[PDB]
Amino acid sequence: PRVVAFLSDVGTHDEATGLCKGLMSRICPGVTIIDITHQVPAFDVVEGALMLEDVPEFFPEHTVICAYVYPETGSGTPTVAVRNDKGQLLVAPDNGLLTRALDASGVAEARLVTNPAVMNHPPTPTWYGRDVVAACAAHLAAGTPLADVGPVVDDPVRLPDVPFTRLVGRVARIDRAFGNVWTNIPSAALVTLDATVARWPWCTTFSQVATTGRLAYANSRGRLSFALNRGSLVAELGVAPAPVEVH
Amino acid sequence: APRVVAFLSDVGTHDEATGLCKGLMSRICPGVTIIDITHQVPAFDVVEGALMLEDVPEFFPEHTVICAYVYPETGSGTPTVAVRNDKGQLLVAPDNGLLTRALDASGVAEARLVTNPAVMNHPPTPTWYGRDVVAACAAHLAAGTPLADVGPVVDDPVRLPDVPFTLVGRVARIDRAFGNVWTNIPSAAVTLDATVRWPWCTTFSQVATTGRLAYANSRGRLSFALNRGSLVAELGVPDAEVHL
Amino acid sequence: APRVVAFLSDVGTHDEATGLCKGLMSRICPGVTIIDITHQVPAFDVVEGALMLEDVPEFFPEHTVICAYVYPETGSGTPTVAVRNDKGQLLVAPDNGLLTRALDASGVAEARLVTNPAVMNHPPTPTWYGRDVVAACAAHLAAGTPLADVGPVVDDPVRLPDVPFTRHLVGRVARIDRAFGNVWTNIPSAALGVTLDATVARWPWCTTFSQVATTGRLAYANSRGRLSFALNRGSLVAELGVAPDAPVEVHL
Amino acid sequence: APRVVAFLSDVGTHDEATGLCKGLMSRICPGVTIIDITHQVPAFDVVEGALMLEDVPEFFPEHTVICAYVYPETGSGTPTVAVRNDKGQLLVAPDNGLLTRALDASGVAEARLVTNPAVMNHPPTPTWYGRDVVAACAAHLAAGTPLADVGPVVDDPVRLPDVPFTRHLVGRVARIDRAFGNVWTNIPSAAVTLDATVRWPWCTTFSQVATTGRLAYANSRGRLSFALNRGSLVAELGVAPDAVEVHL
Amino acid sequence: PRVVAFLSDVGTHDEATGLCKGLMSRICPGVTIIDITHQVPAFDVVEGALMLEDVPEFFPEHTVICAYVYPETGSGTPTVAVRNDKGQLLVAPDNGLLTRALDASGVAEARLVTNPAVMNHPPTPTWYGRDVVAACAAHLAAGTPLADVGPVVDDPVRLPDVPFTRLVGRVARIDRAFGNVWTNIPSAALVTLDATVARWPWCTTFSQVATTGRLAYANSRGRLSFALNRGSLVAELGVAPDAPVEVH
Amino acid sequence: APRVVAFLSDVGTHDEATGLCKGLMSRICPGVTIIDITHQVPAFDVVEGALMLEDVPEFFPEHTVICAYVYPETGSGTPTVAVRNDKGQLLVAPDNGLLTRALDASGVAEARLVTNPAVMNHPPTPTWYGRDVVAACAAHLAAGTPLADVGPVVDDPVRLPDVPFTRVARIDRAFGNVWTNIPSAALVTLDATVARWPWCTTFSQVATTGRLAYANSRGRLSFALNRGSLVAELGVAPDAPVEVH
Ligand SMILES: Nc1ccnc2c1ncn2[C@@H]1O[C@H](CO)[C@@H](O)[C@H]1O
Ligand SMILES: Nc1ccnc2c1ncn2[C@@H]1O[C@H](CO)[C@@H](O)[C@H]1O
Ligand SMILES: Nc1ccnc2c1ncn2[C@@H]1O[C@H](CO)[C@@H](O)[C@H]1O
Ligand SMILES: Nc1ccnc2c1ncn2[C@@H]1O[C@H](CO)[C@@H](O)[C@H]1O
Ligand SMILES: Nc1ccnc2c1ncn2[C@@H]1O[C@H](CO)[C@@H](O)[C@H]1O
Ligand SMILES: Nc1ccnc2c1ncn2[C@@H]1O[C@H](CO)[C@@H](O)[C@H]1O
Repeated sequence: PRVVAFLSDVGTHDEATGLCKGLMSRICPGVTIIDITHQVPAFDVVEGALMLEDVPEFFPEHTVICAYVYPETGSGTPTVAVRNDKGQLLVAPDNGLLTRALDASGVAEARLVTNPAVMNHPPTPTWYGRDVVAACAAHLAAGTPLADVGPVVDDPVRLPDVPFTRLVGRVARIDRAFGNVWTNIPSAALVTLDATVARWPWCTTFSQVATTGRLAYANSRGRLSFALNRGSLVAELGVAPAPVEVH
Repeated sequence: APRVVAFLSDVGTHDEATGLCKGLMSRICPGVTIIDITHQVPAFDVVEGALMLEDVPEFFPEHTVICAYVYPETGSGTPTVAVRNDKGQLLVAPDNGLLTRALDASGVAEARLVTNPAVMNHPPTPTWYGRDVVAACAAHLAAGTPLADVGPVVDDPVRLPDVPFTLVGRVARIDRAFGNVWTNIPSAAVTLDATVRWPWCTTFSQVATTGRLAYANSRGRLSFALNRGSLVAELGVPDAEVHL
Repeated sequence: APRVVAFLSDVGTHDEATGLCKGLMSRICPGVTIIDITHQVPAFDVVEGALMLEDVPEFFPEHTVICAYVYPETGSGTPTVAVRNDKGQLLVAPDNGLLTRALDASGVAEARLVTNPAVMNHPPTPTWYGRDVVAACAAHLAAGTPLADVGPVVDDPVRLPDVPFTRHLVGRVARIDRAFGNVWTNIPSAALGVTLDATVARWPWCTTFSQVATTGRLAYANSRGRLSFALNRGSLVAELGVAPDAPVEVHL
Repeated sequence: APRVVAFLSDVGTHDEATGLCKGLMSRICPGVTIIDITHQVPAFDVVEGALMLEDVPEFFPEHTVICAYVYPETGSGTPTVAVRNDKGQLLVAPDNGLLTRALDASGVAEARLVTNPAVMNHPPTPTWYGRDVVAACAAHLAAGTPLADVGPVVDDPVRLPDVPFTRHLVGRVARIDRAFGNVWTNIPSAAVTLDATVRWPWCTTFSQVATTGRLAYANSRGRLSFALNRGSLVAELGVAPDAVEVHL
Repeated sequence: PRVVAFLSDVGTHDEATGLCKGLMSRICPGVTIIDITHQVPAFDVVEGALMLEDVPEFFPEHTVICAYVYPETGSGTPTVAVRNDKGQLLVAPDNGLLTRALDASGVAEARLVTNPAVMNHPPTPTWYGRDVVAACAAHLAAGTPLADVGPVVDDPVRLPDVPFTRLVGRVARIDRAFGNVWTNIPSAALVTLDATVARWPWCTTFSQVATTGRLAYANSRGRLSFALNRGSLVAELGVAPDAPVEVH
Repeated sequence: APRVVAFLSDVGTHDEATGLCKGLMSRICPGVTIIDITHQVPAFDVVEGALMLEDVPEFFPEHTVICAYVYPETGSGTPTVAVRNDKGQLLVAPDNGLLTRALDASGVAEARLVTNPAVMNHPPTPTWYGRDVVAACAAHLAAGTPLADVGPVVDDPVRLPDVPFTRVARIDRAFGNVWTNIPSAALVTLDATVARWPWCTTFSQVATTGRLAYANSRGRLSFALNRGSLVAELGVAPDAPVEVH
C-alpha cells in the first residue's frame, strides 16, 4: 500500500483527524499515515497550498497526498484526484489547494471523484474531507485504479499568483516556530542586501551573525529570507504574511 | 496480526510523555500501529474525552484496541477496565466512565478489571497508571493476550450521567478549529427559531459569508454556525432552546 | 527488520517541515515506523530537549534510532553525532549536547561524527541540517547502514553542564508539567525521608494526587523519582507563578 | 393635596400582600388614591414590568407617584431608587432597571437612592422590601416628603439593555396581548400590504378584515402588530414573546 | 365628581386598564373608579350586557357607568352616552352592550359621542375604549353636560333576547367562582322541581341540603338556579352557558 | 371622616358581583375608600381567608372597617358578627371563624351579632348575605353608625381550631415559596424534611435555583428556591408535614 501523507485545517485538539485515520486504516489495512500538518488556519486554502509545495519531492513515489481545506464541503465543489509526473497520487477538494504541489510535480492525469465506491457511503455534507477526500485517498492507497474514481477533467482548479517584480516581492510565509520571514523573491534573482521589510548581511546560515543580529539568506526552498540569529524577526518587526523590496 | 491501537489522553504533545507511552507499547507489541485520536483533552476532563471517544468504535477496524486515559484518580482505588464491545474491538481506560459514550455506541460484550501484573509495566508508577497500566494493557491485548487473563469480570463499567434534551438542550461541544456550536438535540427531533431565525442548511456554503446557519452535524445533532466564521467568537458561547 | 525511529525537534507541527522530514525518512527506509516524541521543544532550547530525551532510551526497544535535532548551529562548524548506547539503540543529533541526559541514562558504547555524504541528503541545506543530515542519517541507520560508515570516531559527544542539588537541600524547578501545572525539581526523593517543609509551606507527602482534597497542595516523587509539587486537579504553576530553573529549598 | 399612587408589582392579587401594601400606604398617606396598573407581572420578570411601565408616565397626572416593584434582589445590596422625571412625576422602584422604558419616555430630572429610615417601614423585612421600602417611600413622597430627604444623589438609575430592530427589517415579538392574542413587535410602523415572517393586509383596525382574518397594523403605541380579527393570533401561530422579519 | 364604574374585556394582566384609569384621573381629578370587572371574555358583548344589568341599581345616582367591549373599535360603530331614569350616566360602544342595564333603568336621553373635546385628542382606532369611552366617562364625571357630547339618537342599539317559553329556557350564566348554574326562567313563573339540566329540592339557600347535594333556588336576581352545596354543579354536569333547561 | 373599608371574599373578580358590593357600599357611605385585600380566596375556604386576614389589622389604619365574607352558610342560622378590636378597627364577617387569626392578632374589645335591619340591605337575599348583611353593615359602620346599634352583644366570635407545631401552612402562589407554622424563633443550616437548607436573610444569598431556608415577613420558617418555585419542584401542597431536625 502507498504511504498516505495527510494535511488539513481540522486540527489535533479532538478526535476528527483520528477518525479520518481510522477510516483510512479500515479501507486500507496496514496503511502508513504521515501527518504533514493539521494546523492549517481554518478556511485557508492558500496557506495549505504553500505548505504542500515540497511534499511531492520529499515523499516516495508510492504515495497518496491526502489534503483537505474545504469550506466548500457539501456543495457543488467536487473533490479531485491527480497523478503527477513523479507517479504520486494526490486527493484534495478542487478549490486549488493542490496548486503549488502540482506546479512542482506536474499533472499527468486528473479526474473528479464521483464514484460512490471510493467514498464513505453516507457522505456527510459538512465533512467531505473525511467521507470523500480521505476515503478516496485510502482506496487509491489500497490500489484502486484512478480511472475508477470518476471523469477526466482537463486541469485542476488553480490558485492565482502575484509574483515578484524586477526587485519587488512579498512576505509569503513566516516561520511560526522561529519568527523567520520568507519572501517570494528567489535568491537567484541576484556581500550585503539593501532591503525594506536596512542593510542585511547575506549569510550561509543563522550563526554567521551575532546573537539577535539581523541576516539575509536563501531558505531551504531557495527564496530570499530574513531572520534574527536566535530570535524572532516577526516579533521584532511585527511583520505579517507584507511589502518586501530588494534595492 | 497485531491490533491497531487508537490513543487518547489529556497528557498532551508538548513533551516526551505520550512518546514514552508509544515506545512502551512498541516494546510490548513490536510492529504495532498507533493512531492518535487526540492528546489535547483538557486536563482532568473525563466528560470531554467520553464525548470525543463516541465515534471512535465506528470508524476504526474491528481489530483495534482503543487506549484512552484521563486519570485524575491514578494510583488510587480507581482501577483500570478493559472491555470487548459488540464490534469485537477492545477498549482500555480507567474505570471512571471515560468509555461511556463509546460503550453506548458499540455495546459491552465483556468487561474485566485490569489486575494481572503480567499485563502491566512491572513498577507501575502511581502518578502515571495511564502509561503503566492502561497503555501496557492496551499493548498486551494488541499483541494477542486473552482479555480473560487481564483480571476479574465486572458487571458494568462505571458510567457517566447524562442530562438529555427535553425543546431544551445545551451546547455539548464547540468545534475549536472553526467556532461551530454543537447541541445534544438530535436533528430528527425551512428555518429554525432558536435561542443560543436560523436558516436550516445542508452545509456551510448555502448562506452568505459570515451568515448564520443551522444544520445537522456529522453525528446527526443540531448545530449552529457562521459560514467562514466562528459562531463561538461572535456569541461568546459548552454546557450553555429551539422554539416551535 | 528496520529500526523504529523516535523523533524529536523544535521545528513544530504547524506546517509541513516535520512531515517532509518523515517523508525523507520513509524514502530512505521504506516501511519505517516513526514515533514522534515531541516537536514542541521551545525554539533553540537544547537543555529542554535533553531533559525530554532522558527516558526515551528506557521506554523504546533496542532496535531503535532516536532522531533528535535542536540545531541553532545548523550549517556551521557544529557537526552531527551518531551514537550506539549500552542498550544497543542508535542515536542521531547535533553534537551540541542535546543527547546529554539520554546518554547518561544509557551510556556511550560508540560515537562517530556524521561526515559521509552517502548517509546525508545530497544537497544538505545549511539552514536545515536537522532534515538533511540528522534525519537522513537516522533513516540510513534504521535501514541497516553500519554506524562505522557514518564517519570518524570521536571520544565523547559534547555534554551539557549540570548544576546538581546541594545539601544545606537546595535545588531548582527543572521542568513544569505544561498540561497540568505540576512542578518538578532536580532533588531525588531518595535524598529525603509524613510531610515536607519546603520553599517553592507544609506539603503533605503523597503517593498520588488524589490523597489530598481538590485544589490541595501535595508533594510526591514523580515518574522519574524526583521530588515534585502539585495541586490536586489544579495548576501549581498557575497558583504560584513558578517557572523552570526557580530555586527550591527542602528544609531539614 | 396628595399625589395619586400608581401601583405595579409581580406579587399578585390572589392573597393579602398587595392589600397590605395599600393599607401601609394609606397609613402613611391618609386619603391617598391608589390605582393598580397591574400586579400580574410574571414572577422575577423585570423586563416585562419595564415594558408595562413605559406609557404610565404619559397617561397619569403630573401629581403622581409611580410605585413599581419587581424585586428578586430584595434584601440584598440592590437598593431602591426614587426619581423625578421631566413631567414632574415621582417614581419609586428597585434600582434593577425596572423603570427603564418609563424613564426613557419621561426623562430623569433627578434620582436618589432610598436610604433614609424615615421614609421606610421601620422593620424592613429583607424578603419584602417592595412593601417596606418601595411602597412606604412612594407613600411618603405622595404625602409631600421632599425627594432630597430620601437619600443620596445617583447619576443614572440602572438601565436595562435593548436589542433594537435592524434594517436588513428584522425585529422581535416584544409582547403578546394576553387578553386577545394580538402580537406586538419592536419595529415602529413609521419604519397596502406587508410581506412578513411571524401577506398581511395593512389595516386601520381589526374589523377591516373578515372574521378570523389576518391583519397588520400600528398598535396604540405606534409599533407594528399582527392580529386575527376576533381571534387569537398567538393561539393560531403558537408564537411567544421575543420570537419578526418584514420583507421589503 | 361622579363615581365611575368600570367594565371591559381588556383584563388586569398588564397596564392597559391602569392607563385608562390614569387618563380618567387626568380628566377628572379626585375621581373614584370602582372596577365592576375587566375579565369579560374577549369580544363578548352579550356577557358584558348580562354583567351590567344590576349595576344601575347598586350604584349611586351620581355615577358614570363606563363599559367597553369593542371589537368594532375604530370603525363606523360610534360610542353612545345615556342618561337613565335613575339619573346615572352610561358610556359604551353603541353595539348593544348597555342593553340589559338600560332595560332595568330606562333611557331618558341618549346621544352619540362625536365632540372631540370629550375625547382623547389622538383617538387610537384600536383603543377607542380608552380614547372615547373612558375619556367621555371622565368628562361627564367632571360635570360636562351630556348635550355637549354629540347628537341625539332615538334608541341605543339593542341586543336580541330569546326569552323562556311556557316551561323551557336556557342556562344564561354560570357562577365561575362556585359552579352554580343560572337560567333565564324567573322563579315567579313557578316543594321540589322536576327539571332537565332529576328531582331538585327547592331551597332558600345552599345549606338546606347535604354537602355535595343538588338544590334549586331563586338567585339574587330572582331567576331559577341550580347548585351543589359546597360543590360545582358545572363541574359535575359539564354544563356550559346557553344550554337548554326545561322545568316540568 | 369615613373609615377605609378593606375587602376580602371568595366571590372573585371574574364578573360584576364584587363590583356590585362596592357600589352598594358607596351608596351607603358616599366617598368611602375600598381597598381590596383579595377576592381570590378559594371557594368555601374559611381557613384560607382567616390566614389571609391575620396581618390586615396591623397594616391598616385604626379608622378602618375590615369587610370579609367567605359564607357557605349564607341565608342560614349562621349570623354575621361585627367586632371592635384593641386597635380600634372594626371588622365584619360571618360568625364562622373567618376572623380568627385577625382577632388573635388584634384582640376582641367588643363583638355583636348583626341583627338590626337598618344596617342591612332591606331585601337580604339568602344566597348573598355577604353583600346584603356583611358589606352593608361594613358600609354603615364606615359611615359612623355606632356598633351598639348593630345587634346583641355576644361573648366571643366563633373561633377556628389550630393544630400548632410540636417540639406547610400556605404556599406563595405567585412564587412557589413554602411557609410553615413553625416560628423561626423556635430555633448556619437546617436539617429538615419538606435535605440541608442554608439559612438565609433573603433569596439572593444562594445560587439561582438553589434551595434556602429563612424567616418570612411574618416570622415563620419558610423554604424557597432562588428565582424558582419550590412547590413546583417538590409538588408540596398546603397542610403537608414538616419537621426540623
Ligand atoms: N463554519 C465553517 C464554515 C465553512 N467551512 C467550515 C466550517 N467549519 C468547518 N468547515 C470546513 O469543513 C471541512 C470539512 O470537510 C473542513 O475542511 C473545514 O474547512
Ligand atoms: N495535579 C494532578 C492532579 C490530578 N491528576 C493529575 C495531575 N497531574 C496529572 N494528573 C493525571 O495523571 C494521569 C496519569 O495517568 C493523567 O491522566 C492526568 O489526568
Ligand atoms: N532564526 C534561527 C536562528 C537560529 N536557529 C534557527 C533559526 N531558525 C531555525 N533555526 C534552527 O534551524 C534548525 C534546522 O536544522 C532547527 O533545529 C532550528 O533550531
Ligand atoms: N423565591 C423568590 C426568589 C426571588 N425573589 C422572590 C422570591 N419570592 C418572592 N420574591 C420577590 O420578593 C419581592 C418582594 O419585595 C417580590 O417583588 C418578588 O419578586
Ligand atoms: N384582535 C382583536 C379583534 C377585534 N377586537 C379586538 C382585538 N383586540 C382587541 N380588540 C378590541 O379592542 C377594544 C379596544 O377599544 C377592546 O374592547 C377589544 O375588544
Ligand atoms: N354552591 C354554593 C354552596 C355553598 N356556598 C356557596 C355556593 N355558592 C356560593 N356560595 C357562598 O355564598 C356566599 C354569598 O354570601 C359566598 O361567600 C359563597 O361562599
